[PDB]
Amino acid sequence: LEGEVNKIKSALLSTNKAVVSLSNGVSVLTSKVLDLKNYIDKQLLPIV
Amino acid sequence: LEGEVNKIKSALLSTNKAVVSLSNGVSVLTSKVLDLKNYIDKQLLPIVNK
Amino acid sequence: LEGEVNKIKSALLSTNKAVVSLSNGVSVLTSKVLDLKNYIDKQLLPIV
Amino acid sequence: PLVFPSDEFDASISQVNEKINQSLAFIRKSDELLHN
Amino acid sequence: PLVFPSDEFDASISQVNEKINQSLAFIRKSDELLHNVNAG
Amino acid sequence: PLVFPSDEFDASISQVNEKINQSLAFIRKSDELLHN
Repeated sequence: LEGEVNKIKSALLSTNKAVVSLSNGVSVLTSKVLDLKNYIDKQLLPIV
Repeated sequence: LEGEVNKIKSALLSTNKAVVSLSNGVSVLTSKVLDLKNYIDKQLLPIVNK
Repeated sequence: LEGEVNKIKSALLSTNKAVVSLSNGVSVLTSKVLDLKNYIDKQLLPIV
Repeated sequence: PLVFPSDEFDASISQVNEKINQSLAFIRKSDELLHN
Repeated sequence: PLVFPSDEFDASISQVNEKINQSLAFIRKSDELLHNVNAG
Repeated sequence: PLVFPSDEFDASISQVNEKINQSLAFIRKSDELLHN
């Protein structure tokens, strides 16, 4: 039991890193979507 | 171990909220991306064309 | 305490499936954002 | 005339929401067990 | 003047980032508690 | 002239896919432990 939970504690730790990783992913993706919107607004439109 | 089977419980609960939050964040990001696509498709292209 | 730990293990297993489900969704969203960028670059710009 | 691939695009965005939904459903089942 | 729905777009994007942060704040708390359970 | 900042955009999208795969890996280990 010390062990069955032991794995669980370490398992939750790895699950937490997964979320931090996906978050960093979503964070970069968000900046790119913002880049597109800014590109269309400030670059493309004025010329369209 | 008792008081530790409960700690892990409170931690998982926080981890679950972490996922709910990120999920809502992605949900809104998804709708903005669709927005971009619709703008190009229904607003930009028609002018870039006629 | 057995099941207490056996409940938590089952929850964590659902949570993990939650993170995988979200990751797959972000993966797809990422390819569509790439698609938008390639459309603007390869198809739209050359004509503006 | 340019033609945006706007039908497969909608379909893809639709599957993204389904996965976001599945994600939430799984966390719902996780919180349930924990509350039980 | 076509006009890109910019103000609303930035608002949503700001909402996305605010959610990413709250997500990481929840994870920080989960970790804090897990490093409180026992040892390495 | 119009010059899309393409190479940076592509590198960032690859960084995103990298973070996604890392994520799946951390989960793959959490599941492993659980099944042990």
